[PDB]
This record gives sequence, C-alpha cells and structure tokens, in this order.
Amino acid sequence: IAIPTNFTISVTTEILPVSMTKTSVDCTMYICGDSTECSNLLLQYGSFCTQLNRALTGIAVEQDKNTQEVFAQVKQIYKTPPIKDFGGFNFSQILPDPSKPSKRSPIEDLLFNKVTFNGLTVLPPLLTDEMIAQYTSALLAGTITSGWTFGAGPALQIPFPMQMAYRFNGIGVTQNVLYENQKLIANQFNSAIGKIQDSLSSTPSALGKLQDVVNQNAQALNT
Amino acid sequence: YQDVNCTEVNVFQTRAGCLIGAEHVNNSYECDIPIGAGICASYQTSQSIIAYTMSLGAENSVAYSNNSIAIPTNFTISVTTEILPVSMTKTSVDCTMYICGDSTECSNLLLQYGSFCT
Amino acid sequence: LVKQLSSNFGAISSVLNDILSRLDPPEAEVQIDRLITGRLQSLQTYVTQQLIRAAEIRASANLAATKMSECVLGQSKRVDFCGKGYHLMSFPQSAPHGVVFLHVTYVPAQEKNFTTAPAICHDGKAHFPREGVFVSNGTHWFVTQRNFYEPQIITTDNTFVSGNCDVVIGIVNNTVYDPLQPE
Amino acid sequence: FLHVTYVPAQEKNFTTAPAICHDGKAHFPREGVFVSNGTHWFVTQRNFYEPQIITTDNTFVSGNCDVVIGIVNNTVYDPLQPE
Ligand SMILES: *[C@@H]1O[C@H](CO)[C@@H](O)[C@H](O)[C@H]1NC(C)=O
Ligand SMILES: *[C@@H]1O[C@H](CO)[C@@H](O)[C@H](O)[C@H]1NC(C)=O
Ligand SMILES: *[C@@H]1O[C@H](CO)[C@@H](O)[C@H](O)[C@H]1NC(C)=O
Ligand SMILES: *[C@@H]1O[C@H](CO)[C@@H](O)[C@H](O)[C@H]1NC(C)=O
Ligand SMILES: *[C@@H]1O[C@H](CO)[C@@H](O)[C@H](O)[C@H]1NC(C)=O
Ligand SMILES: *[C@@H]1O[C@H](CO)[C@@H](O)[C@H](O)[C@H]1NC(C)=O
Repeated sequence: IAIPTNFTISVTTEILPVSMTKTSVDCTMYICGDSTECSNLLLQYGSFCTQLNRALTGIAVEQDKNTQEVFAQVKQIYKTPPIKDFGGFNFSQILPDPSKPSKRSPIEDLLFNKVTFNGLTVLPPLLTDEMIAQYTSALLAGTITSGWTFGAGPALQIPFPMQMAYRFNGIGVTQNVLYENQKLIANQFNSAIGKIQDSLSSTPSALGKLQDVVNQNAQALNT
Repeated sequence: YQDVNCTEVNVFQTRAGCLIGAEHVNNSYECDIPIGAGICASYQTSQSIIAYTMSLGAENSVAYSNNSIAIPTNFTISVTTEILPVSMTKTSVDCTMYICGDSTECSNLLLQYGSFCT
Repeated sequence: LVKQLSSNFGAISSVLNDILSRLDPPEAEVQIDRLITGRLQSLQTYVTQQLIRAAEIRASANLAATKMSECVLGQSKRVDFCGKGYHLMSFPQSAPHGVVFLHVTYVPAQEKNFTTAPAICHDGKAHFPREGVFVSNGTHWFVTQRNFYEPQIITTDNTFVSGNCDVVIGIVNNTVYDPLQPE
Repeated sequence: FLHVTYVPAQEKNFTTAPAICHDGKAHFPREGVFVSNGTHWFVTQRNFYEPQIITTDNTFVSGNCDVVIGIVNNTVYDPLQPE
C-alpha cells in the first residue's frame, strides 16, 4: 500500500455562459418598410408576424430570467471588514477595489478587458454590470466571513482558520494538519492565486466560450 | 418610448428612452414592473405611478472578529412548495384532410410533393 | 393553426369548393397550388414549434424524476436542491400536467455569540475537539455542537491529543480532568 | 469560478494487514490502515501519513483469529494499565 506524506493546494478556472444578447425585429418594417401596397399584400398571409414577435419576446424575457436565476440568490448585502486579517490569507486579487470607478476586482477588470436599422434593434439587459458586481461582492463577503451558514439561515461568523479546519475535516483529514501547517498553506494559497492572475491572460484560447457567443450573435445579425 | 429622447414626441428621461406619465422618486424599493437598466415602476400612493431604481435588498454586515463565534440556540421547521410541469397535451393531425378536405383533385395535386405528410 | 385556414394567401378565395365550382381546372389548379403551399407551410411551422417545446418539457420531466428519486426516496445533501436549509424529507402531490413537492427543512432561529480557541493546552500537549467547537462564556470553557448550543464539560473522551503547545496559534490554557482520577 | 482543491504530493510504500490477532481475538481499525515499517505496526489515516501506537481505543474487537485471511500477530497496547 502507498500513503502520501505531503500535499498541495491548487486553484483552477471554469468558464461557462449564462445569457446572450436580447433583440427584436419589426416584421412589417423589415419586409415592406414604408409601403402601403406591400403591407396590403402582406395582410393576406395571416399571423406570421405576430408569431415571430411573440417568439422573440419570449426569448428576451427568458434571457433576463436566467441571468437573474444565476446571480440573485441572496437578498441581504454583506460587506467585508475594513481590517483585512484572515490569518495569512490574502484575498486582494478577488475583492473589489474602491479606487476604481467600477467597484470590481483586478481579475474582473482583466476579464472585462479581454473580451471584445432596417427594423432590427438591440435591447438593454434589465440587470446592470454594477448590480451584478455588487451581487458577486456580497456573495464573496458572505462566504469569507460566515462559511456555508449564510445560505441555509442567519449568517453566523466564524474565524477563517477554523472554517478552513472544518473544510479539511470534510475530506477525511484531521484539523491539526491545518493548525500546524497554517503558514505554509496560506503561502501556497496566495502563490496559486497569483499564478492564476498571471496565467489568465497571455493565452488567446481561454475566453473562447464567450467569444463564440458574441461572434455567433454578430454573424446571425450580419447574415 | 424606446430608444429616443424627449424631443421628437410628467416627462422624464431614462436610460431606455422617454417616459411619460410617471414621477421619478429618489428613494429605492423592490422591483415590481421591470423597465430596463435598473429602473422599475409600481402603483403606490394620492395613488400614482412612480419610477425608481432597483434595490438589491437590505444591507447587513456581520461583526467579524478573529476569536468570536455565533451558535444557534433555537430552531424552526418549515415547508416550501416546488412546482414542475411533466407532460404536455398530446395530439395528431391528418395532413391530407387538413390541406385538401374532401377534394380528389386537390389530393392529386398534393401527391406531387413527396413524403412531407409522412 | 385552426384560424390559419381563413387566409387566401393571394388567391381569389379561401374556400376550396367555391374556388373549384367557378373556374376551369387549368386555373383552379393554380389557385389550389397557392393554397396548398400556404397551408403546408403553416402546418410545418406548427410541427417545428411543437418539437422545440417537447424538448423543454422532457428536460423538466427528467429534472422532476431525479428530484423524486433523490428527495422522496432518501435524504439529500445537495444544498438548495430540495428547499432552503438542511433538508429533512419531502412529499409528492399530483397536479394537472405536473407534480408538487412539499419540502420539509430545518432552519436555526436564535443565535448568541461566544469566544473560541483552536486548542486547549493542559500539560504541555495540545487538545482538539473530537466533534464540535470549544466555547466559553468568559469564566469557564465548554465544548459544544455546531448547530445547536449544548455545552458539555471538557474531558478526555471529547478530545484527542496531538503535538505540543508551541506550534498552534491561538491556543489557550485550561484544565482537562481525567474521569478515572476521582475514582 | 475559481475552484480550490487538495492534491497529495509524495508517496511511500508500506506493508499492511487486514487485522491483528492479540489474545485469540481479532482487531480492526476504527478509521485508518494498519501499516508497518518492517519492524513495528502502526495505524494511520488514509490521505496523510501519520502513525500512532496501536491501543485499545482506536480499534475494535470482532470475532476470532481463524476466519479473516492475512491476519498477523502483534501486541496491542493497553492505556489504563500503567495508570
Ligand atoms: C510539501 O509540498 C508543498 C507543495 O509545494 C510545499 O508547500 C511544502 O513545503 C512541502 N513540504 C515540505 C517540503 O516539507
Ligand atoms: C496581499 O497581496 C497584495 C497584492 O497581491 C500585496 O500588495 C499585499 O502586500 C499582500 N498582503 C497584504 C497583507 O495585503
Ligand atoms: C437626445 O437628447 C439628449 C438630451 O436630451 C442628447 O444627449 C442626445 O444626444 C439626443 N439624441 C438624439 C439622437 O437626438
Ligand atoms: C487575533 O488573535 C490574536 C490571538 O492572541 C490576538 O492577540 C489579536 O488581538 C487578534 N486580533 C488581531 C487584529 O490580531
Ligand atoms: C423556540 O421557539 C419556539 C417558538 O418558535 C418557542 O415556543 C420556544 O420556547 C423556543 N425555545 C426556547 C428554548 O426558547
Ligand atoms: C500556559 O501555561 C504555560 C505553563 O504554565 C505557560 O508557560 C504559558 O505561558 C501559558 N500561556 C499563556 C498564554 O500565558
């Protein structure tokens, strides 16, 4: 039998879309733009226009619904303490930056930077980017200050090393390992976060799962 | 009016377009009727229609220390409903009857189109 | 779909018998061809819409089957999969074209705050809680659960020793008595 | 998402045994594996090598010494006897 004598902690990335760009089309304008004769001829075809408009409106409302479903899961807004003291851990890469005009993390800023009239229009999303960022920051503050309790009831506070010890206990490893390798584990966690920050860019094949959505929408409109 | 300023057409300007018939409010509440770009409207009192910015909910900070914990002392058992559609209404058609109901020549003309019906 | 039969699609009429009871076959066939094109297109789009809706209904039915199997026949540990809170059990009910689940959960209500410590040093060796967390009201130290406050007296069966008192950060001195010592 | 995981790093080979016979009674570990370095027998958890002395509190007795296959003989320490 073989038994490991040392371990590593690592961090990975997972990208997956939630919504696409909603749109709408004016059937009569697109087909017979400003022509009474053409409209009169089109009147002899039934309810194709109404069917298409209903379908498009359903699509748009579904897009808003699924964005809301993904993000708005908690109502109360939490905030991180002004003093950053988590026993050696460093969340500066993921927490929002107040100095920025948009209160979003450096990683979010890099992700935002990396991604680039015949009756057809484009409608704006109901939920805005600042609101989405506020949701994300609230979730992050809740999970860093409470654990899993804020998703099952009233948020209760626990020290972060103790939360980490419980999560070690959740995979069959006793808590003394954390309690006597705290410094090393914190160093490895911070280094891994920095590595992700570096490696997120410098590769033009990571945000393809979103670039393809943008390209497909643009190509459909173009054709 | 969608995607136009209040010049071509009480009167208020929004991120989505020109809004006529509502009074803007500095306060924020929970969304009732979505409008766009974070704006919503609802019918609240003198009854009228008011447009306001969406609010995510009540702000709540937790007193995080480094040697303090919080432990529950009393519980609560609750019940919630979940609803899920399972089946749709099943139907079927007779293509030739629907297209050429009781017309031999019409059915003969339809025969020149292939296996669409099947 | 039913109402789509009243549109002439460009012909002289929208009723087949009247169309064929006034004209010769050479032109009745043109008119009939126009109507059959229109009606075939309408039927085609109806069928396509029905297929696309059937796909979504099937996805919902699969989700319902999974939920029934995993939360009516057993207790689930997937959070927010069968109601908000720690799931206990659930009941199914019938409905037109669907089901209804009555999830039964468990929600803590009243919280009070204390002070903690990752370890307890007794005689130069550290102590850790076997299950639960060390708590104190300021004058005495207890060990309790993590979801329902119930203090217990610290002793040698609630804790296990590991290492010394010079490695853990935040350790606190306290007595830990042996139950077999008074006897 | 930025998932955070745990991965073992460095392995070593050991000799194991399903059970240990002490006084005509078999012993099984409550949580862990019976491992030996070639001289002594210890019990340790599965995802982090940490040996400790086989006592009467970390194991439980069940059955006889002639049913299980691969059982070995050793000494089971008793904690309350020195006290
Ligand atoms: C175990 O491996 C981890 C992963 O790099 C490292 O942080 C730690 O220093 C290693 N332990 C040693 C070398 O004792
Ligand atoms: C945390 O990380 C930031 C940037 O990665 C660094 O400037 C800072 O010194 C680190 N430590 C603390 C305590 O903020
Ligand atoms: C509409 O009016 C606003 C101000 O009322 C102005 O900023 C904007 O440029 C105008 N747009 C058009 C298309 O006239
Ligand atoms: C953190 O815990 C240590 C443990 O002794 C304590 O000295 C300190 O005051 C606490 N707070 C901070 C901000 O370090
Ligand atoms: C818990 O709450 C119930 C009602 O919600 C109350 O009757 C009961 O007394 C409470 N328990 C305690 C210990 O106060
Ligand atoms: C705990 O007790 C030991 C021995 O009496 C002592 O050396 C140590 O300083 C004590 N801890 C604190 C925090 O005073």
